[PDB]
Amino acid sequence: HKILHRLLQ
Amino acid sequence: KILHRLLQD
Amino acid sequence: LALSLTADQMVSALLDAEPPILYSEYDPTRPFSEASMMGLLTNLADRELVHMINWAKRVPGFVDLTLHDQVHLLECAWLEILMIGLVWRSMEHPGKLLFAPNLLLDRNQGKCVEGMVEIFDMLLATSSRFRMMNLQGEEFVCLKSIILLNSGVYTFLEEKDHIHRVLDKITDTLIHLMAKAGLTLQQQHQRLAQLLLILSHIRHMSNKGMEHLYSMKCKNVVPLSDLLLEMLDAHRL
Amino acid sequence: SLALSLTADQMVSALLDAEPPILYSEYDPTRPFSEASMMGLLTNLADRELVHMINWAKRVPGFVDLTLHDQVHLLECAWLEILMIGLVWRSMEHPGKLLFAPNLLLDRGMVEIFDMLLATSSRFRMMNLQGEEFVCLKSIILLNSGVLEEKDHIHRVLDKITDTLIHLMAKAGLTLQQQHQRLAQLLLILSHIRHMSNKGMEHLYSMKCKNVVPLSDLLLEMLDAHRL
Ligand SMILES: C=CCn1nc(-c2ccc(O)cc2O)c2cccc(C(F)(F)F)c21
Ligand SMILES: C=CCn1nc(-c2ccc(O)cc2O)c2cccc(C(F)(F)F)c21
Repeated sequence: HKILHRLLQ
Repeated sequence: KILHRLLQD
Repeated sequence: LALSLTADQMVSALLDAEPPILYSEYDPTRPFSEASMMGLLTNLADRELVHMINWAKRVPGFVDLTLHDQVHLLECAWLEILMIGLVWRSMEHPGKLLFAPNLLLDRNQGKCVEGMVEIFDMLLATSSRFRMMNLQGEEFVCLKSIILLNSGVYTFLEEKDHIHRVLDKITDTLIHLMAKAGLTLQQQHQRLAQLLLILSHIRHMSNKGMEHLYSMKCKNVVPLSDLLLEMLDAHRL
Repeated sequence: SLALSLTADQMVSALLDAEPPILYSEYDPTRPFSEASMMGLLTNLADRELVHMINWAKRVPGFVDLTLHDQVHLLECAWLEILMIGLVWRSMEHPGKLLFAPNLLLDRGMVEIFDMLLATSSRFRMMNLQGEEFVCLKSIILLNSGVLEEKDHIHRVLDKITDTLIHLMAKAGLTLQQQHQRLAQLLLILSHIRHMSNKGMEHLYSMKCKNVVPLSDLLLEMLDAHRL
């Protein structure tokens, strides 16, 4: 679940 | 329908 | 008529309508299994449903509806209704769910049933939320009535309008109770919103519970009564 | 902090300016009949809309005060609800039809869900939902999604949005009784939106298992959050 994390950054 | 009967009981 | 009841009269009608608290068929002579635990919850639900019908028939406005509309609303809302009752009963039992007086479980017991613990945890947290908000019995009965009239209302125009008029009367009643309790006007709308947003979480829990019940049925974990099979059928899994 | 200090009018201005664009689909146009060419179309659309959604959530007052973990959790929980409320809002003007995109106007096991979405659009049209109300509800969906000093922060922001809804109702000339009734009507629709998202998420998982329709890595990851 890292894509969303990257996009929020 | 069981519920239909129960509503009338 | 429901529309000519005062707020005080609506509250009195709903409080008097409350169903009884039933006991489970808990058998303390044997350990729990997944099957036996699920069995208790479905058996308890099945007995509670008969009493739910008697209750729904006493919710102002409900008897005005056709049998088909009554069936539809109960089919939609039954698990939500059971669950709001649970969370209510469980408020003064922090960390436990009071399914019945003889069936008061903590999350490690819920663990017995594969796939139930996420739901168990949501229910505990919802109970805690009501405790923190100091939910009153008069508010609780309004909310439970709202669930019954709202959950299935959109999936049905004149019948709908009547239902929406009754829902408006319950909103009025909630605000009345809040004003009576000394809340400022701003506090009244804020608490109304907080309570109604919890209903979205109760819907969520019911949907997750319904998917779990369907798994229990499809894996032959527990036999469901013909009533619960039909209740489950309506949710079309 | 700053979100707790905005006026109702400023809350509304902020949310209106944050609104994502309405995107186009790959619908070809007829000339191919549907299969899960349709699901292909909806999932492609959703994937492009998601990037705009993430950047919209950053502009919802209060959201960026949360931890990255909490920000992630809220979007993982809320994304389909948010897409759906957008759809329903766009479709208000098109009775019996769902305007997934300007070029993709579909009428009526997806039928049960279409029917629910159509019913919601019909409810919003009946109520004459306003764009200012719509943007408040969509932010509520984000912050309320589904189920603790930071819980207090979300609750304070939710109270401010409620205050903003009531402000809009008061502005529009509604009596206090009418304001409370309308607020309740709107918030009860969120229960139905939750319902539809739950149903939708099961269809998406089923689609994932079938492996016919292509699902983006982001969609796969969103879906995975709803299962564990
Ligand atoms: C903790 C489980 C949820 N649940 N609760 C109940 C339940 C039963 C009785 C009651 O008064 C309240 C309930 O939440 C329940 C009944 C049948 C099936 C289920 C389940 F969702 F797990 F499949 C039930
Ligand atoms: C009626 C379909 C629900 N839906 N809607 C959408 C959807 C897509 C884009 C948009 O702006 C709004 C939507 O509701 C969607 C996307 C992926 C999967 C699904 C599904 F749950 F049905 F299987 C979606």
